[PDB]
Amino acid sequence: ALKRIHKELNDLARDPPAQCSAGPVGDDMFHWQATIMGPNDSPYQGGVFFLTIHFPTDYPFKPPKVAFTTRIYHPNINSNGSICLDILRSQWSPALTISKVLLSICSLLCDPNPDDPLVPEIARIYKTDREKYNRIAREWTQKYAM
Amino acid sequence: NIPHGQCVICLYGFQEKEAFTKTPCYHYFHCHCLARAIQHMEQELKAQGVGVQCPVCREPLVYDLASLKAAPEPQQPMELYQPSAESLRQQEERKRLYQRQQERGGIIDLE
Ligand SMILES: O=C([O-])C(=O)[O-]
Ligand SMILES: [Zn+2]
Ligand SMILES: [Zn+2]
Repeated sequence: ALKRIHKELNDLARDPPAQCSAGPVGDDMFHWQATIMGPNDSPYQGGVFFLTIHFPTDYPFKPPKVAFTTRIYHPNINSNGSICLDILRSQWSPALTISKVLLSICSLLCDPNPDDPLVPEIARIYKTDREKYNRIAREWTQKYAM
Repeated sequence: NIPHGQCVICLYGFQEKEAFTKTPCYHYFHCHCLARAIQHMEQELKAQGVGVQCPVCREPLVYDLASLKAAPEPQQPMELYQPSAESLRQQEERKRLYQRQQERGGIIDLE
């Protein structure tokens, strides 16, 4: 895992995905912090969101554990920062990279998957009243991430 | 002669006298790297119930695991991590943003 982790670290330093960064927490190469600037096509625009990344012993053959640290209002992310996203579980492959995971999360922020929610009330509002949904998502961004 | 591209499993290229293979879907891996990938896929399939597939394109894969395991593992120097001056400046700025979010009750603390 360590040589692979060093390779990714150097690639993410040379050429990270747009609006994102990632690197080790202190001396520990297996625990990273990442940032996502709120995508311009989302109600998170203008905010900076911190995430935590923990690599398992058998990386890259098992997926990284990725969670939000910054609070966020979204049907697929709960109050513990857990993320419901296919490539972080059933759809992981060793061909994938942290760079690709960050790109996927950015996409999810722009377009939620309301039919596979972690937060039923937020999913109900997203489906029945999008105006109310985007308003509340912006309000949380402004209070916590800006 | 020797492939010019990269092995997506380890992220290194191919060198003289290294052992590598090429799949029927036209993808190159070091022998050692593909062997490890296949081992994990076999484990996961059993725990659910073949479905072993190329890490790049998901095409069902034909293979002999023992032949792949016998090849020599590539000796590859670890790539040092030396943050540039600019990167160090960027990290300092992030520290300041994180501190403000904490003060707002905007950081989830699972404790
Ligand atoms: O969550 C809250 O309390 C808010 O955004 O006002
Ligand atoms: Zn390799
Ligand atoms: Zn393939």
